[PDB]
Amino acid sequence: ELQKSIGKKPEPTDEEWELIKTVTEAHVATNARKFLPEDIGQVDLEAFSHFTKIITPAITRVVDFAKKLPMFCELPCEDQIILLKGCCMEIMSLRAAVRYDPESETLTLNGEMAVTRGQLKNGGLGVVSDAIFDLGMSLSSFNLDDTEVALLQAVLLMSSDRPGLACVERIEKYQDSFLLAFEHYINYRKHHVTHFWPKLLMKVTDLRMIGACHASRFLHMKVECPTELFPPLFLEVFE
Ligand SMILES: Oc1ccc(Oc2c(Br)cc(CC(O)O)cc2Br)cc1C(O)NCCc1ccccc1
Repeated sequence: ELQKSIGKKPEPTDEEWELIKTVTEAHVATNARKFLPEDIGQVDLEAFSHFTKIITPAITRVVDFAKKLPMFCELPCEDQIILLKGCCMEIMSLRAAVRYDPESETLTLNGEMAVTRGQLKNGGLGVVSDAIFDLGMSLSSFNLDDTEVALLQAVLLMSSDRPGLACVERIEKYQDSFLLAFEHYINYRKHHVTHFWPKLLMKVTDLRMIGACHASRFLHMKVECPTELFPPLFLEVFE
């Protein structure tokens, strides 16, 4: 914070280089093409089908990342549950968004399937599609590596704001540790875009929205499409 007054812009402590070693390994371990015909999407029940055939593995990989982080494993059992449930979609939207490519204008879902904005949207996501795309478009320019996505993810995971969490103080603290190892890692990367870090923290807000905006969306679907249509893990994590 005095280093912050002098504009010293520090790079990570050795102790911190550990944290970066782990989240990037946890992340690369679990981050994983085929264009889904313009045929599908163009509620579409066939777009519905194709995107829920593949979401159960996506969710486990997001869990497998949290398992690989040891700060996560220090938490009581009902708290672990609660975090995973919160960021599950948040983490998931980012993971897709950074795999935008503007030539085709497609994301890559689950690391295989390549969807346009209308295709993802018509399978039941509505504006939650537009949010994940608009985002991936903006992150085109930020040029994130596995380590930054990893840390962003680890910031999302450790969100003491979740309803019914018990170990708030400790989780918050863990989070500040990722944010500090993250900001120091940005400093170290020297990105050519003024206020890179402020700009990047607003992506946390937008991802937080998407997750929310997806839960609401999921209530509009529960109405018309019965619960029977939904992969049992998806249900356990979004209900
Ligand atoms: O719910 C979803 C969540 C993610 C999704 O795309 C993905 C998938 Br699949 C996986 C991931 C993680 C990854 O890319 O590895 C991100 C994203 Br974005 C597609 C749907 C989807 O089309 N389901 C529609 C049924 C439904 C569910 C919730 C709300 C509204 C409608």
